[PDB]
Amino acid sequence: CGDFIAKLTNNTHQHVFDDLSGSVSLSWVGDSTGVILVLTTFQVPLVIVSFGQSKLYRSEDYGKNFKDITNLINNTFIRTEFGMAIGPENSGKVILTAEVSGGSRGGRVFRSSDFAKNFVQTDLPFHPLTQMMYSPQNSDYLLALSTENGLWVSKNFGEKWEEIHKAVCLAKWGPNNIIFFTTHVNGSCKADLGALELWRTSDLGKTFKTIGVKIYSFGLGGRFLFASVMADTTRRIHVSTDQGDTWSMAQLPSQEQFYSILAANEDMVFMHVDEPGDTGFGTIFTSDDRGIVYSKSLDRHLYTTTGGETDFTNVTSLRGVYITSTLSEDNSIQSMITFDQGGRWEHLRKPENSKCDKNKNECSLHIHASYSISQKLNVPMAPLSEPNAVGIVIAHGSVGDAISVMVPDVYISDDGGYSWAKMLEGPHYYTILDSGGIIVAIEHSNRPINVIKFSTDEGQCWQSYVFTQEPIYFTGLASEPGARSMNISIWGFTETRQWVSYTVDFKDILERNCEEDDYTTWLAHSTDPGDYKDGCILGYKEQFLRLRKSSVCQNGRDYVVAKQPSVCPCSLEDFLCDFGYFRPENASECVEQPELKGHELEFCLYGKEEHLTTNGYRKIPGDKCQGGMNPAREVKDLKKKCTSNFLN
Amino acid sequence: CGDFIAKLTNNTHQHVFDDLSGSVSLSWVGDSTGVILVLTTFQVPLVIVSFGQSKLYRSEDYGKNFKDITNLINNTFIRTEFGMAIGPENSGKVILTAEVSGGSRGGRVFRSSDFAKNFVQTDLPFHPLTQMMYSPQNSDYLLALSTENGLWVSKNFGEKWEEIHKAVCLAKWGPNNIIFFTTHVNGSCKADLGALELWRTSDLGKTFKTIGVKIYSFGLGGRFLFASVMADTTRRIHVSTDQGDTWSMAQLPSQEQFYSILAANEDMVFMHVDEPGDTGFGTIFTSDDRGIVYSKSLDRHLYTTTGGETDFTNVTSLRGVYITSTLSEDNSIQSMITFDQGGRWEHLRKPENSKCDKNKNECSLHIHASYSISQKLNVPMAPLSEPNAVGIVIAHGSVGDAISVMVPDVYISDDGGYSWAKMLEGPHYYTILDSGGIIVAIEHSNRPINVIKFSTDEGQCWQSYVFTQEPIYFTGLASEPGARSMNISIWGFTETRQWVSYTVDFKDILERNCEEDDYTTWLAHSTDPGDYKDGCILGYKEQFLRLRKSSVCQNGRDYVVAKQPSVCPCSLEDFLCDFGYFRPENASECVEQPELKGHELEFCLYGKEEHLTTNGYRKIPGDKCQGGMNPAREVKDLKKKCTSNFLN
Ligand SMILES: *[C@@H]1O[C@H](CO)[C@@H](O[C@@H]2O[C@H](CO)[C@@H](O[C@@H]3O[C@H](CO)[C@@H](O)[C@H](O)[C@@H]3O)[C@H](O)[C@H]2NC(C)=O)[C@H](O)[C@H]1NC(C)=O
Ligand SMILES: *[C@@H]1O[C@H](CO)[C@@H](O[C@@H]2O[C@H](CO)[C@@H](O[C@@H]3O[C@H](CO)[C@@H](O)[C@H](O)[C@@H]3O)[C@H](O)[C@H]2NC(C)=O)[C@H](O)[C@H]1NC(C)=O
Ligand SMILES: *[C@@H]1O[C@H](CO)[C@@H](O[C@@H]2O[C@H](CO)[C@@H](O[C@@H]3O[C@H](CO)[C@@H](O)[C@H](O)[C@@H]3O)[C@H](O)[C@H]2NC(C)=O)[C@H](O)[C@H]1NC(C)=O
Ligand SMILES: *[C@@H]1O[C@H](CO)[C@@H](O[C@@H]2O[C@H](CO)[C@@H](O[C@@H]3O[C@H](CO)[C@@H](O)[C@H](O)[C@@H]3O)[C@H](O)[C@H]2NC(C)=O)[C@H](O)[C@H]1NC(C)=O
Ligand SMILES: *[C@@H]1O[C@H](CO)[C@@H](O)[C@H](O)[C@H]1NC(C)=O
Ligand SMILES: *[C@@H]1O[C@H](CO)[C@@H](O)[C@H](O)[C@H]1NC(C)=O
Repeated sequence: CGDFIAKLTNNTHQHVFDDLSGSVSLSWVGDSTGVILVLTTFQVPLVIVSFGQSKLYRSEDYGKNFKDITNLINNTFIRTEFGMAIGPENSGKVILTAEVSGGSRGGRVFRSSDFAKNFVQTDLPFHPLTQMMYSPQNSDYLLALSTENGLWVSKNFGEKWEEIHKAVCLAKWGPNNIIFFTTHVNGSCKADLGALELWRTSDLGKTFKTIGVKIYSFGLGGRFLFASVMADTTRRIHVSTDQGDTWSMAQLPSQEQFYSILAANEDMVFMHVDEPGDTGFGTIFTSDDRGIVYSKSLDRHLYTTTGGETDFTNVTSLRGVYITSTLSEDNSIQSMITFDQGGRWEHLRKPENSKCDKNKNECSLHIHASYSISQKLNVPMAPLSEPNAVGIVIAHGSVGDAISVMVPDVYISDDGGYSWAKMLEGPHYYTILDSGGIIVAIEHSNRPINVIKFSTDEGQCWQSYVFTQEPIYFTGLASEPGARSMNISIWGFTETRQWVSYTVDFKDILERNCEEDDYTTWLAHSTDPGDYKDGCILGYKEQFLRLRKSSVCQNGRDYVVAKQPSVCPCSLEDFLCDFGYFRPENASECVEQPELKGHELEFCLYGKEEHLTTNGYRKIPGDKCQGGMNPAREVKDLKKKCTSNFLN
Repeated sequence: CGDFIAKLTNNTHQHVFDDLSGSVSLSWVGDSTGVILVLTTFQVPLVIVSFGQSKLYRSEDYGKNFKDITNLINNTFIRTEFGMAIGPENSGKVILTAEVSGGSRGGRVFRSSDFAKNFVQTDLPFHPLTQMMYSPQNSDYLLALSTENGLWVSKNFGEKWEEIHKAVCLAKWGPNNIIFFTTHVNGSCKADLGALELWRTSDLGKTFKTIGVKIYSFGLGGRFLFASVMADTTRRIHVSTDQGDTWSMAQLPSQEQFYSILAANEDMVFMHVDEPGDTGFGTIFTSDDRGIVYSKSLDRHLYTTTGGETDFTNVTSLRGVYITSTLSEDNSIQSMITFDQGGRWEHLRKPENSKCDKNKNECSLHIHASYSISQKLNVPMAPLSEPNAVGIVIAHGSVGDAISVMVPDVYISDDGGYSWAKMLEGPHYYTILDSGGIIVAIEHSNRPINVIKFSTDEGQCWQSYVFTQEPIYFTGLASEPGARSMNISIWGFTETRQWVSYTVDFKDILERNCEEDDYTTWLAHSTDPGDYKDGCILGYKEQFLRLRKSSVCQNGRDYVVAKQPSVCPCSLEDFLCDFGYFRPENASECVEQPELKGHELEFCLYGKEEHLTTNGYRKIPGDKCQGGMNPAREVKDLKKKCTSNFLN
């Protein structure tokens, strides 16, 4: 790689908080408002009334000075489990949900509509079981669940509440202020698992519509509405794209299996299926634009026995990139990555400049996510990435040795995960701001720390800055919202403990705007060899930018050239495997599954028996390729009517 | 209350361990053998083959010096989940279960029959899924479950392994070397919940017997065998006292409720039943000497929604004493204690000399146990008691303030939980040795520590001793086994971390034997007023001893006078409430349940319809009172045969 102190010392702002008990929370509120709220919270069970008092501080000068405003919430306290209830980014809505320290017949909330500058008190006609839920369509609409399983809505932002149903088990918002929720009759929700009923409301609670029966669970994802249904006993999954008017059971090749949705968009659906026997690993399947017909996409996917957590991450810094973790035939764990939205996975390339090279399964990079947390491994954070920071991925990774599993390191990718480099030794808390101009990490240890590690050139070069002469036990790291933000907030405590917050500003470090000479063009990776598809991602070609090495300048432009997307010709990577086909390890072409050979491929689609005839290729939902490779397929109707639905 | 340093500094033995990875475990092996093992373990998923090496140190001088014996276990490693497998106290058996560092087709064990002084290496014909399991009747027999759900046994202390059944979900030893397990057929055990089968072997695996069908789960306790059965769907609990030859369904007063067993011994059985509605509280029922006929004992019993953990605790330091935590009418958590084996519960007396006196529910002592851990409160250890140390109880407690909940304190009872006293500020790890003569505790914090707190007068006076000028981060505290043990072991590390263990010996502190002038007589508490039953516990009267205040002497005698138990006359406290009756709050007499008044009390006992007629009193199983109060009851047979069994 290859003065910076005075730039940060003049912009390091400290503030000490005295006599704080319990857990300490800190949240910037909105973009470029200077509002930071610090909140004391306490771990108290939900059905218990306890005596306690939450301290509440508000800054309006970007972490310089804080004003105690606890008088606003006198005689109340905030559960850690709840915390704050911030709304959308530019909505200025902030709710604080609390309980009356003496106890009351109802909860008490503090609603702000001006980025926490002025609050009004409103007492609740119930005890809230779960936090407030904003409608994504309308910040003024709110709902939450009572401790008596009652569903409460407000049309005027928590001022006037109305109870709309009394037997509710779960409730989640939908598009256009539609609310879905399960209900029952006999006893408890835990008792009537498999006999619930799924309802829908288009009128905030005026009218209802029962969309389903014999329900075990439900959930949302992208343009899909999911519901697990029990026929008696066995359990099967159904999907609807029309907010529950019409359903169809999901169709898989190859009983008594357990299902799990991994993600979903406006395009497709990732579903994981445990291998019979509950062996510890399963199979991922991918759906079409309707989310009905599923095909094998990745074998031997690890999941935690208790919980089902998986290393599956949606890499936000590159479209159509997902990384997960799988079990090799030698029973060594491997990180897999797809660049074509689950069309074809590839082993994660070992990191350059780290020649481990003994055993072959050894020295492979494993990236740590939700499975690795679940196995109680020393991983402070999941893989982090921001949409604005194209190509930048930061995560925790390990070599094939049990010593490196106990002490993971921080790796950085600049190309959506194609190439990796160990950048920090040992675990760290990281965050991304400035649209990727600034990368800040902070060591995670049992000893007090006082070292900020940051990076201005997309993680390629790092530098350390001691922000205080008094090391503090680390507690939290918050970044200011905004694409061009340069303000962070670190808080912790000393040793009766004394909390303290430092607001560091990178204004004087990044004062010069970057010119075109500080950027360097680079294309995304394409699994298909040759230049003819170099940079093609689901049929679109886009050129990218990147900060040079040791670049210390403020970016004002987006990393996409925004010239024009040129359409690429269709190739293998632009197609998923069809129903009954899969791609074997390291392989590029799809082949029929062994157990289905010589048998007629049949499935059931919206109460119809359908016969499939393919070359084994299905266009990727969302792929925009044209011309080139064009594998055919046909879906003809049959005679039988079949039964593809277990609800009405 | 009202020199001690030289007595401990000369007896503090430090040993430094260099270059250790992973978790560190430390254990004494046997009574007065001076064998201490130290083991390195690693957090690796069970299904993964990883490369690793577990370090292993033996001391045979009670902690003074340790010999690295890792070469005994070269090229293997031990999982943290497995740790050691120590047999019975005086058996001398030690197993070390490990996996081959490269991966293998079996595990590999290291067996020792001589208090860990010599080990033999044996390879397993299977990957162990669960740790080894000794038979309580014969320490030579072991058994274990393989990763392929294979049940394996050994009649010759893990030397020769034999697979006796291949579809085993769970298996558990029994009296006289009998083995219980569950089997299935279709798919996984997770898929055959409610369709399992319960089997039994008296011949270590030669002969089998299917004792129950349609099984959900099962367990052992005291002289009872339990088994949750599914009817279709609904779930009911069955009990058998004859190792599974004849069963009966449990009989409760007052559908689709969730059952749980709390404890059970050679006399009676404690059951918890979630209130319909999964409201976060339930109701405790006790049985008779046959484990069938249940009767309300404590209402509004708190349980954790996810997992069902409760605060129930068996004060093994006093016969007939148990403590748990209930939800008052004021939604405040309260500790409730019984001194008559669940016959009549009483609020836990607030501590003296701590005149908190604001609110009535406030200043109530809440004792933290399993429910409080489930709720993730800052509680390092549960209540601790030793049957050798009569009356001694130590645990973690709180006032009704949310601040005090966050930082619990440690309280002490010398009278079996009748009276309590705040003795230490803040959470601590604590432990008991010398049969109550020495009580040691260690601060629980983020900062490294170097201070031991100990007490030589059964918790009444305390004293600190700084055992090292090099503070260390705390990890573990172990005592030497024995009735008169005086050696402890403290281990932790500095900051690449460096582990270190200190063996402190209280020989020079307790050199003078206690005479009779150092003891003071005291009787146990009896709920019934008056002296005529003062000291009566389930019909037996026994006088107790106690060390005076500020007593620093070595006890050589047991705290029970062992004169002779005099039988007490029967009173209320010596009777449980009958079927359909209960004792209300603060109340002494049993009354019929409201919903059963005017209705004929009927239940079903071993396929018989039985009609009950009582005054509402049932002799306590194990109560030895004679004469005095004698409430009658009658159980007459009827005409109907009824159906009290779902397993054939
Ligand atoms: C990131 O941090 C910088 C601080 O280095 C923030 O800049 C601060 O912006 C406020 C806006 O209120 C400045 O206060 C005043 O704004 C009024 C607007 O009428 C203006 O007339 C005054 O002259 C003054 O600028 C504040 O001075 C400025 N900070 C410093 C240290 O000067 C910035 O807003 C933060 N967040 C981002 C970039 O979103
Ligand atoms: C998986 O991650 C990718 C990026 O990692 C996510 O892709 C992003 O999806 C969102 C919503 O589909 C897109 O937002 C867009 O907002 C504009 C605002 O005007 C709107 O007009 C568009 O209709 C769309 O909603 C976003 O552009 C897109 N990212 C990129 C790079 O294009 C994806 O949603 C994540 N989850 C999946 C695939 O389920
Ligand atoms: C832990 O406590 C024990 C007592 O509970 C201390 O006892 C030590 O025991 C050993 C024997 O294992 C004594 O050594 C000798 O035993 C032989 C017989 O084999 C005998 O002929 C000798 O006369 C002698 O007794 C040793 O003396 C004894 N230690 C002391 C200080 O007397 C043990 O020392 C305690 N742990 C620590 C770390 O001090
Ligand atoms: C609460 O703790 C007490 C501690 O005593 C539990 O144990 C019961 O204790 C007595 C005395 O130790 C046991 O005596 C038995 O002695 C015979 C021979 O004299 C022996 O064969 C037995 O194996 C046993 O040691 C009694 O059986 C024991 N209960 C059990 C589980 O065996 C009491 O069980 C605990 N609370 C409950 C109600 O579970
Ligand atoms: C696939 O390629 C990887 C290296 O990229 C190699 O370790 C593995 O053995 C190959 N597997 C097969 C089945 O070809
Ligand atoms: C029971 O006694 C406790 C104090 O031991 C008291 O606080 C409570 O109000 C009493 N309740 C009833 C119903 O008598």
